[PDB]
Amino acid sequence: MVKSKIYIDKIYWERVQLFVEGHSENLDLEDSNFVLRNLTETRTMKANDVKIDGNQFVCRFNVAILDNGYYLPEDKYLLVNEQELDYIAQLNPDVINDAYQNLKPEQEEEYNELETQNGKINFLLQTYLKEFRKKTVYTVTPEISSDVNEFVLDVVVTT
Repeated sequence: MVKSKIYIDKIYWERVQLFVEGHSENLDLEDSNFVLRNLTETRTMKANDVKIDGNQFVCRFNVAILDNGYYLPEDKYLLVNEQELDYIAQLNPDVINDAYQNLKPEQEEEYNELETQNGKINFLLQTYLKEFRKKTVYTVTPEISSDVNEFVLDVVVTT
């Protein structure tokens, strides 16, 4: 009934392993290839593992080694299923709700002063930020990139 689509249902980390759970609508995943692709499409990194159960998928990316034993480079990445077409993963609203349900008290107090839909969405996605310290700080934060109108992972490296 709906156009072929890929959705992200949940994002979480097990230390340096990034997991993305989701599902497709009107799209067989049997010959799918899930990748992170940067905004300019000059770099594509395949998932280290993909498990498919019917229309459900779970992707694992070992972010510490995706670049030939080094960490995923600083960039903005889309999650793409590369089949007959390239299907860019869409965020399921569940991800937004889960962020809201897990706000901490100080976060909740700041969130409650927000007045715009876009501000609320941006705030909630930013609570997913994951930071590694090795002093180099490596942060991975999801967002809706307004320019290309897509969910992305923003990877930023700081000293």
